[PDB]
Formats: sequence, structure tokens, C-alpha cells
Amino acid sequence: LAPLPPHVPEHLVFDFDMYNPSNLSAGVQEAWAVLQESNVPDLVWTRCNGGHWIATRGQLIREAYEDYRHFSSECPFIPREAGEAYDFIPTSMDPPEQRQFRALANQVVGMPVVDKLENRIQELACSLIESLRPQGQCNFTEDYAEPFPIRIFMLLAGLPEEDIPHLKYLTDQMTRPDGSMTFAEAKEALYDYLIPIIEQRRQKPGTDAISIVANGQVNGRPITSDEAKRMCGLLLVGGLDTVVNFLSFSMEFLAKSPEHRQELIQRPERIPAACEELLRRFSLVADGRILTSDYEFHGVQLKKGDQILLPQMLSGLDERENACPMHVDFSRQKVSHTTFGHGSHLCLGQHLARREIIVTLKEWLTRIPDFSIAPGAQIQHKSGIVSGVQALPLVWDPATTKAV
Ligand code: HEM
Ligand SMILES: CC1(C)[C@@H]2CC[C@@]1(C)C(=O)C2
Ligand SMILES: [K+]
Repeated sequence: LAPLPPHVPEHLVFDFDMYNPSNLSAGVQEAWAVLQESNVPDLVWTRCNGGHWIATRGQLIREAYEDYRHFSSECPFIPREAGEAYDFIPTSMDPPEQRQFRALANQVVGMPVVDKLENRIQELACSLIESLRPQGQCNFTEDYAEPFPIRIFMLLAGLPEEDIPHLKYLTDQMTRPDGSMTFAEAKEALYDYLIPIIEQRRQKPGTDAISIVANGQVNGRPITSDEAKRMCGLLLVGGLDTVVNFLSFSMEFLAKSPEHRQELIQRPERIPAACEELLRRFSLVADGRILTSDYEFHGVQLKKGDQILLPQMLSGLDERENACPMHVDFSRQKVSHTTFGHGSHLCLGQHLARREIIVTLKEWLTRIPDFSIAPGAQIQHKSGIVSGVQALPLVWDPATTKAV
């Protein structure tokens, strides 16, 4: 708890801690939605994590993500020193300047590249699921959620699988620090890892993601080694944490909900619609922006330099955006969310994520149609810049499964 700044009023203080929320034991999204109770203002100030604003409603979150003249991406993380050290590209930049770099990032993770990776993403998911199928049980986080997305990103990036444990450790410190590393120390470690590779790939350009970034042009002039490093690093973080945690949330839910399992087994063409409704319900990111000047937003005076968390998770959980928001409805008519962000920084890896998510649902449900949480397990969630699931022990009877 940091001492309250002169310009912030007493009645908007809502001491929420985003790395360790109060009702976390009930589920991390539920823990965040305490911010949407009837008794909580649209925009509150928490004194936790150095102090910062928290917009709690989707109307405010979208407007702040659209207004980059006031809410800048230059310091997008909380606590302030992580936000200051944060210099990844394209995310730490605002438009107009941001735009050249994003186009280049889009060339290595976009839709055309999801199309090239189609065969491998399918192969690997079938493969891992087939391997687990006869055991009748798995540790989902470790046995699928991590290895499926991660090995596809290491593949794209042309990096050896033996590097996963180091890299995933650093990525987790940047999003759910355990205390052992500052955001800045984690980031430097990641750049240290990428420096030589970028240089090798500048000499002998290849087909992999690092080569493509590193030998790229940003609106016609050559990227520097420095800028390639700051783009590559973002890419690794993006490919090593969000899909991984997202898959666990979705599989935890299906494990507790036989009727939803039955719906996709009966009607698999509903899987894309169900993925979007799961991305709404089990949204997991929350980063934010910094004020470029004094500004009055929805009746609250914001001070130049003030940080504001704009939880991308909160927009589709808001009852004002979706009726009965904690309810999963695959037939939901207008699935509204900001799970993949909003404004000029819209997730560039969202096509790759949706493909991994849909392939996982289809291929898991095809081979292991029936499965549940292990008896006696209480699933724990974790909060931070990206929220996630600590471990997910699943069981099933092999006699009900099929090799495909
Ligand atoms: C469920 C999975 C994912 C979710 C929920 C998600 C969400 C987001 C969000 C909320 C942002 C914007 C943050 C901000 O405005 O500060 C973002 C940006 C971005 N994401 Fe994702 N993401 C996911 C997967 C991925 C993947 C798999 C990649 C591939 C490496 C990726 C790469 C990026 C990049 C490069 C940006 C930066 C866009 C810019 O700053 O212009 N993401 N993502
Ligand atoms: C908030 C994010 C998901 C988005 C991509 C990776 C991430 C952690 C950032 O650093 C940008
Ligand atoms: K910064």
C-alpha cells in the first residue's frame, strides 16, 4: 500500500492487488470481477503495487485503449519500474511510430503464417493427445498446455526445445513474478539470450521468425539489431504465456461441465463459436497505459504520469456488455470482449491463438470425449499481467476414448 496522491479522492480507493487478488480462491476471473460489484465505482484507485488507477468497466477500458494521445503505451506495465523498463516493440510504442514495426511483427505471426503452420499445429496436438489418451490421466498444464503452444512457437522461431525451461522461466517472471527476478532483470536475461542469435541470423538469414524480424525493413529502411531484439523478445513472451494459460482455463471448465462437452462433441462446427465465448469468459490479460498529461476521464482527474490498468479481462465479464457474463453460452448472440486487446495494439498473435484453441478442442474431444478434474483436486489460479492455472490434474476412463 502506497501513500495516496494528493489528487486522488478517498472514496475511489479500492485496494485491489492484481498479482494477488482477495477472492482468488474462488477463481481468478471471479476475483477480478469483485471490481464490478454494485458498490464499486467505474474507476477506482488502488494503493497496491506502487499505486495506480483501475478502470473496471468495458466502456471505459475501450475508450482509454482508443485514446492513445492521452493513454500512452510507453509505460504499460504495473509496477512502475517494470513499466519504465518495458521497451518491447511494438507494444511500448504509440502510433504513428508504432505502425511500421507492427506490420513487420504481423508478417511473422499473422494469418498467412498460421496457414503455413496448419499442418504442424494439427500434427502436434493429435500427437500429444494420442500419447496421453491410454494413461487415463494427465497433469494438463505440464503435459499439453505448455508443450503444445510452446513447441509450435519454438518451431516458428527456429529455437531448440532444450531452451524452453530457461525461456519459460523468464517469461513467467515478467508476467507472474515469484520475487526472484525484477521485470527488468527478466527482460535483460531474455535479450541476452537473443543477441547472438540475431547476429547469426543477420549474417545467414533463414526462414524462421528471428531471421525474418532481424533482416526486416520498417517502412523501407533496415531494422537495427536493437529494434530486432526488442521485437523478438515480445514475440517469445507472447508465444510462451497467454495461449498456454488460456488452454488450461478452457479445459478446466470443460472438465467441470459435461453439458458443454456434449455440445461440442454433438456439433463440432460450433467449436469456433465456443472458442470465442471461452475467450470472453476466461479472458486473462490486464496491462495498461500512462497519462501523457493531466486529463479528466469520466469525472475523475488524472495526473500526468499517472498509471492506469485497463484490464482486457474485464470488458467481456461486464454485465453491461454481456447478459449473465459468468455463464458460458456457446450460442451467445453478440459475444463482446476485449480479450485480444483493443485499439492500435490489437493482438497480432490472435489468429495463431484461435487456431491452437480450436485444434485443441476438436482433437482433444475427438479422442478423449469424457474427462473430469481428478477426484479431490482443488484447482488453484494465479493472477498478474497474464493470469493462469497452477496445475490441472485430469482423469478419464481409457475405455471411453478412441485412437484416430
Ligand atoms: C489467448 C492468447 C492471447 C491473448 C489473450 C493475447 C492478448 C493480447 C493483448 C490483450 C494484447 C495487447 C496489449 C496492450 O495493448 O498493451 C496483445 C498484443 C500482442 N500479442 Fe497477443 N495475446 C494472445 C496470444 C498471442 C500470441 C500466441 C502471440 C504470438 C507470439 C502474441 C503476440 C502479440 C503481439 C506481438 C502483440 C503486440 C501488438 C502491438 O503492441 O501492436 N499474442 N495480445
Ligand atoms: C499483455 C501481453 C499479452 C501483450 C503480448 C505479451 C504481453 C505480456 C505484453 O507484454 C504484450
Ligand atoms: K518504458
